[PDB]
Amino acid sequence: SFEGYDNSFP
Amino acid sequence: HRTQLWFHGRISREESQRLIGQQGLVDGLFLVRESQRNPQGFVLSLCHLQKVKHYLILPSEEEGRLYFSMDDGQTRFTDLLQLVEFHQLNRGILPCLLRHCCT
Repeated sequence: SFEGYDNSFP
Repeated sequence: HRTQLWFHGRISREESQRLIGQQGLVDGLFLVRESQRNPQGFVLSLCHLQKVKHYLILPSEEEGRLYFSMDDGQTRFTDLLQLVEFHQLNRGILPCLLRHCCT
């Protein structure tokens, strides 16, 4: 949900 | 918040990775720091399977009441302590529990 962070990746 | 052992204040992403690297890349090793890209917010930096992940924590205000969230308000916390304490027992959106504080 945030470019450059791992939140709810992928 | 500032009193907490897992809180490192203003440090960079690279620095968090160096610190977590010092203490052996243990699964669930973590710290919280201020975000460099988003100075109003924080980052939960967490080692999982020897890779360091970074979870953005942003403030929001609902009816004049501040909360913090890592998932656009799906899961909300009054402060960083509540967030950390929840994720020591529940994985939530994280790949693992918060097991060990990076001092």
